[PDB]
Amino acid sequence: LPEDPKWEFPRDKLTLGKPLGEGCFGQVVMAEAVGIDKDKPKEAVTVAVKMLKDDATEKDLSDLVSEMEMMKMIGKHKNIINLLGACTQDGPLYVIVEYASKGNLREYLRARRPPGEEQMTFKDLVSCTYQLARGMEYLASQKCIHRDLAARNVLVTENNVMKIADFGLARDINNIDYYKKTTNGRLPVKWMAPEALFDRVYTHQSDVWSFGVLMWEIFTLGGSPYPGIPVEELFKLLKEGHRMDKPANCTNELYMMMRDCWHAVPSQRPTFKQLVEDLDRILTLTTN
Ligand SMILES: CCNS(=O)(=O)c1ccccc1Nc1ncnc(Nc2ccc(N3CCC(N4CCN(C)CC4)CC3)c(OC)c2)n1
Repeated sequence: LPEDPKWEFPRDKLTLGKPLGEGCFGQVVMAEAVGIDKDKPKEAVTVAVKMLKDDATEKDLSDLVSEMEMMKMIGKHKNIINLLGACTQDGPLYVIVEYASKGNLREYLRARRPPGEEQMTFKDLVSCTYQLARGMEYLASQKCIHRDLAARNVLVTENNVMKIADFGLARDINNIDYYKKTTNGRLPVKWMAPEALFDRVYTHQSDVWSFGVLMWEIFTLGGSPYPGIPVEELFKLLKEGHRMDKPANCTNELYMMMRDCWHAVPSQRPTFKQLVEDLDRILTLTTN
């Protein structure tokens, strides 16, 4: 890993603490980093550090590396988790990201369902969706395809800012081998644009498909997509026209928008730009 000047962070100035989570990918822990906020070199900030597990594979490592490289290339945006730095020298690779205090969106929404712990308002639901649309409109503008959009891969900060995260599978628009059999083999199927598999391509319109599943997750307050449908049956059902039902209490308009995101023809789905303008409208006209 060639030493990167801007980004390296002293390994003796970081103190690891409580675990946060532990997938097949690696593990993430809470940590104190003193001086990661240059210029406030006095002050020690809560951060999350993502690293490998004792049972890591060569592919685990190069994935963590990639996720780090991707984060460097996309700018600061309000609705994207920021990389704060990395320890890459003389010890385990540590990728230091900004800490969200309220966890992932799926657990956040589940925790504040109506009791039959701060219940979600309809405007709050539309607000998350809008925020995430602005995040993705930014990403798409940066030539980045995320490819792993899902409620579990969003973070919620202390002031309820929605932060797109988990760049483990994200790529530059130009860094996907169209048409090869193994391309897109590692995308979660229930969140995946059909053309990702049938055609072995991936574009911003593919991310729109995923965005649509994300919406559904949001309006079911963190439900599981296609319930009672196994992954091995799914695409046969999608080619036949099946699409998830309208969540309770989500509006006809919002449901038309989900459906639009699940159009079989990529170009017929909204753009992120269109989703932002539409959600901007629904949000404001709610408040009034
Ligand atoms: C999309 C992120 N993807 S990731 O970066 O790979 C990634 C993958 C896994 C974990 C973390 C990250 N990263 C990351 N980065 C910045 N901030 C944060 N905050 C954060 C805060 C709380 C939780 N939790 C989950 C455990 C949960 N307990 C509830 C009660 N039960 C008894 C036991 C479990 C509540 C608190 C959390 O876990 C999601 C994350 N996390």
